[PDB]
Amino acid sequence: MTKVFAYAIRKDEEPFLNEWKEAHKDIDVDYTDKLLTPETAKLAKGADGVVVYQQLDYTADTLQALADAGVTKMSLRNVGVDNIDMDKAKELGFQITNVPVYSPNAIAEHAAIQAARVLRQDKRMDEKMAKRDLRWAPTIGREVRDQVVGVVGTGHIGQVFMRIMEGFGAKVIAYDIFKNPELEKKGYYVDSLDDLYKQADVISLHVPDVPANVHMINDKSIAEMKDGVVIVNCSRGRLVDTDAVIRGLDSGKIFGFVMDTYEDEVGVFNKDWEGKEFPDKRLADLIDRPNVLVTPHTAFYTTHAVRNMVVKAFNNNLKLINGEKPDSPVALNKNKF
Amino acid sequence: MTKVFAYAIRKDEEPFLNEWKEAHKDIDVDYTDKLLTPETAKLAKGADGVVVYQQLDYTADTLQALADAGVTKMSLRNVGVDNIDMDKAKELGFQITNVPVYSPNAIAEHAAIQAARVLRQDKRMDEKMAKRDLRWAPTIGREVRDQVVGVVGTGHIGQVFMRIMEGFGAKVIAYDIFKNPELEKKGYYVDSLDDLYKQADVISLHVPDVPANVHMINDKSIAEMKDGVVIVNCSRGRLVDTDAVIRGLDSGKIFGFVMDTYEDEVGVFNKDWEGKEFPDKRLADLIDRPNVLVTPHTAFYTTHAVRNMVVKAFNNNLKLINGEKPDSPVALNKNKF
Ligand SMILES: NC(=O)C1=CN([C@@H]2O[C@H](COP(=O)(O)OP(=O)(O)OC[C@H]3O[C@@H](n4cnc5c(N)ncnc54)[C@H](O)[C@@H]3O)[C@@H](O)[C@H]2O)C=C(NC(=O)C(=O)O)C1
Ligand SMILES: NC(=O)C1=CN([C@@H]2O[C@H](COP(=O)(O)OP(=O)(O)OC[C@H]3O[C@H](n4cnc5c(N)ncnc54)[C@H](O)[C@@H]3O)[C@@H](O)[C@H]2O)C=CC1
Repeated sequence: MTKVFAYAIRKDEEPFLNEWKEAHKDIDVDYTDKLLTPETAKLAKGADGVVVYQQLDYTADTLQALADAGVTKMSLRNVGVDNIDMDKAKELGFQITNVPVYSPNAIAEHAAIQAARVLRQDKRMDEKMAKRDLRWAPTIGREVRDQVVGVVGTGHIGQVFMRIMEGFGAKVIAYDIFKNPELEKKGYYVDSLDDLYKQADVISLHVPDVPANVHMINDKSIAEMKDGVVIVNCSRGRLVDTDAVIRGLDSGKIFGFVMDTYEDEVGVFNKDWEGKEFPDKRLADLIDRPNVLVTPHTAFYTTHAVRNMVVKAFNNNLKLINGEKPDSPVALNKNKF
Repeated sequence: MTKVFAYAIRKDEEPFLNEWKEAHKDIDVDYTDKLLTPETAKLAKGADGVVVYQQLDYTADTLQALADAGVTKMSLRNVGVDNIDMDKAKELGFQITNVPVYSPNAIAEHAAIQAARVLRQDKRMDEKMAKRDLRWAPTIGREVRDQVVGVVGTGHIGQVFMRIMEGFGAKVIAYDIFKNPELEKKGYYVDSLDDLYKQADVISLHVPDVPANVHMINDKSIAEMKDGVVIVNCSRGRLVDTDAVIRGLDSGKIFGFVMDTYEDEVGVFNKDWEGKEFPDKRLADLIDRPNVLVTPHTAFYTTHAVRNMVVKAFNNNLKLINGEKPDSPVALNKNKF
């Protein structure tokens, strides 16, 4: 007998929780559907720690709303932490953990395919089909195996991204602040961005949303690019100046674009605006461009990650519930960029 | 000087004719829009050679019609020679050159992308955005990296598709008449096909439309098949049993199917049916299935292919005009079948 209560368990999470309960024989495990609400906090009744994925706020309030229920043991299924009352959280001694890495693959994967679909002209081709225009001319596609893919950033994610395109048999060029002694041995690294910006056919960003990096793709970076470049930003939105790429698209400079992350994303993304008055037009003019692919921050959303998501969580909590050293305690002091 | 006259030149070919002429400085080159017919055959007047692609037969007469303008050196820009009058050709002793391979990469590339796509459920997402549902759950993607991919057929193309998938990091299984001694050593082969149809998640057909293979995927092949399988045919169509597949898609045994080839395709594909009555109803039901990906025999339509088509074509022909041993002499093998 042990109790962990889960908050915000999606259907897609259901089965992972099973395998982990399926195996974790001795613990008592129960979830529910409503996000952890000051009001819901209460169901967490006499269960040791709580596993809950949420972008909605765990106000200083839902903390006691949950505190009093009998738990100081709470761990997120997600990467995030800035949505909790961290100050009242300690005022309270509240123990949280984070699950910081679910498959870097799904993101690396997700950009390759979006990238590759824009080079092929797959959406123009798919539009003709829907309309029942079954001929292939002149919607010709460019081959992956024939471009020069430049990667901006060389961490877990981006390396994958590297090997994938390598597999297509393309020429990968790379960029980073920290020239990973290893990759640079094979010559991947260029001296500077202004170099990769004019010999890269495809550009995939894989670098944190830094004060420095904020709007690296804009009227100036772009005018240095080749003609008919392809731009991919499956990382942090602010790296790009939307009105800028828009412009590049407008003249024929940028050949296509891939956006699974937008700057004015928050609030707009992930909300069903169907049947509503569509709230943000350029995003809406972008979504429909035939040589653009928008996606709502889906780069991460995959069977393998989610499994990570859930699980790296039931564990970390089991370690909390039980009193043992967990993985990435909630303080994750300067681990993050 | 010299003169080469070309026929049936697509706009997309246009652009490569020049990088060629742009090279071959001492030769005059000139082309036509419409195909060659006794009617036209005059047009290549004085042109030492004629380059040309078409499906209309180079009927019995079309030849002299050509002959009289003064030319007998003609080289096709595409693979097939079963639409040429071999005997007259020979009674005429005309000299011809086909162009046999136009980027095999193009086809293994297009198949690998389409699969990844279905694997990830992109269509369903994109259908979502269009209606404007900017939320992700439950359109969870499966990672190519996590799958077992079975390559049926191991030549130029299947080989290339093999490499890419390992770029993704999937477990690749193959199967083949002639177990290439090299891959076989690395233990990729499986002894039989029923081996394949049961450990394999994605299956990619890359083998010939042989009286033997003519319906390998039918209601029996499938049932061996794994739940959540993903079938991918980008080669000959007769290999799949469309009704088999829909039943499997309908039941749910099939996760996704991807088609660039269709058996009841001659006549429908390559036709603009927009605003006319659509000729084939499963074909369409399929075109629109949330999880099918139909494309009209387009796996080869790439900048690289169409480039060799021309280039390889003009080349070999110049070896004709010049009088050299060129690539791909089509020998009058009476039986065009
Ligand atoms: N979809 C399109 O746009 C077009 C597709 N194609 C098709 O592409 C495939 C690819 O061919 P490839 O892999 O090069 O074939 P092979 O070298 O012949 O095969 C490699 C090995 O296959 C073995 N093999 C032969 N027969 C069998 C059987 N029955 N079972 C197992 N293994 C077998 C062989 O021994 C080799 O070791 C191709 O098949 C083709 O149809 C072509 C394009 N033009 C078309 O539109 C078209 O003609 O349909 C376009
Ligand atoms: N779109 C989505 O769904 C999500 C996107 N992301 C994004 O995915 C990317 C991949 O992540 P990681 O590999 O963990 O990142 P990372 O920061 O480790 O990327 C690789 C390298 O970039 C660094 N870096 C920081 N600032 C830089 C600068 N100005 N120039 C060059 N290099 C710089 C590092 O020092 C590091 O080794 C992130 O950068 C992030 O913004 C992360 C989660 C979800």
